[PDB]
Amino acid sequence: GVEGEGIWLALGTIGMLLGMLYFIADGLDVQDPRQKEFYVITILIPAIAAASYLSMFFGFGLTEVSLANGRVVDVYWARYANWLFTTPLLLLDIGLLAGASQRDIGALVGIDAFMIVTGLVATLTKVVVARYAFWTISTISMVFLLYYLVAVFGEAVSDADEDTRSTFNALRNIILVTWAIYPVAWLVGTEGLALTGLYGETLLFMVLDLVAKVGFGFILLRSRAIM
Ligand SMILES: *C/C=C(C)/C=C/C=C(C)/C=C/C1=C(C)CCCC1(C)C
Repeated sequence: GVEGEGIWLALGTIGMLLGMLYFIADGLDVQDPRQKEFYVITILIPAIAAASYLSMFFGFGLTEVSLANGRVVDVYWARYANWLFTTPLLLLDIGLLAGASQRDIGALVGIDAFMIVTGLVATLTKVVVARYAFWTISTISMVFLLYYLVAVFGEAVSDADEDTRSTFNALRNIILVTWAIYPVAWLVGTEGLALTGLYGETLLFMVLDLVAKVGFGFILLRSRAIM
């Protein structure tokens, strides 16, 4: 544990609200249907995240887990429900942009669900070796996620014009750079090796989420590529 983390839950919440509020204000002049499909998907992401963050702020979706070890971890489980719904949407979004087939997006969200699910079990087990084991398999599968991202979506976008290739790189980079830190944050946070407390791990996830979501969706929506 180590409380006071709710300040990150509050600022996280409102950043989502603001990002979501902005995308609406910006998607007001929108015209082509496909562009509109992008706006629903993008605005859907911090929406869900904000509801998730609001529940955590009000203390819902918290849960204590006494480890075999003896230690007890306060674990925010709403977080993993958040990720369950939100990550297949960022994948869909970048996927649509890349012009990847639903077969390919679907295969990528298939391994995303496994990653977030096994991450959830690692967070919740009492047996501490199994925490680290399910952590290992989760990040293994995140590496295949990242591989098929750069290669399957990458190959789909190679036929596309310069600006949807440059937009897709900008988004591919964000995912690579920011999704890769999530499992290290789990590791050094209280859920893993506990180098930081609950307060600093929370801070970390909050920052990562805002750029995975508002930063990401900002770049997508604001782009000559989608009109
Ligand atoms: C907006 C939320 C996002 C982009 C969440 C991304 C989540 C991950 C990249 C999760 C990674 C994890 C592992 C690779 C295993 C260790 C535990 C997890 C769930 C943190």
